[PDB]
Amino acid sequence: APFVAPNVQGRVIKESGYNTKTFKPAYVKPKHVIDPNMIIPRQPGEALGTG
Amino acid sequence: TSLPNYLAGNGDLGSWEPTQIFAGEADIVTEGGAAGADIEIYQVIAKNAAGAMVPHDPTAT
Repeated sequence: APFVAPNVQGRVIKESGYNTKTFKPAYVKPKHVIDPNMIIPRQPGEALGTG
Repeated sequence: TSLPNYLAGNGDLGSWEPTQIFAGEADIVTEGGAAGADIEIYQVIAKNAAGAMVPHDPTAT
């Protein structure tokens, strides 16, 4: 705080302000198609000969 | 500072006077600034070519 001889008026002190930030999200769309070509052949845990 | 006085004499302690400075009701506006010479109490001040507070003196070049 400023030093002032006790006759004179005084000193005035400045101040500060604000800031802002904004954001927007991004959009994600993965997918799969399923044929009969993917369903039919053998999933690995299945016995030989007859599925 | 050491020995006391045993003699007889008189002396004064001082003489106060007031110092009245204001005489009216205008606003009283101040700012502090940097000086550039020796300045007494309640001396009228000017400003030299650089902005320093030189005490007032007419008849100057």
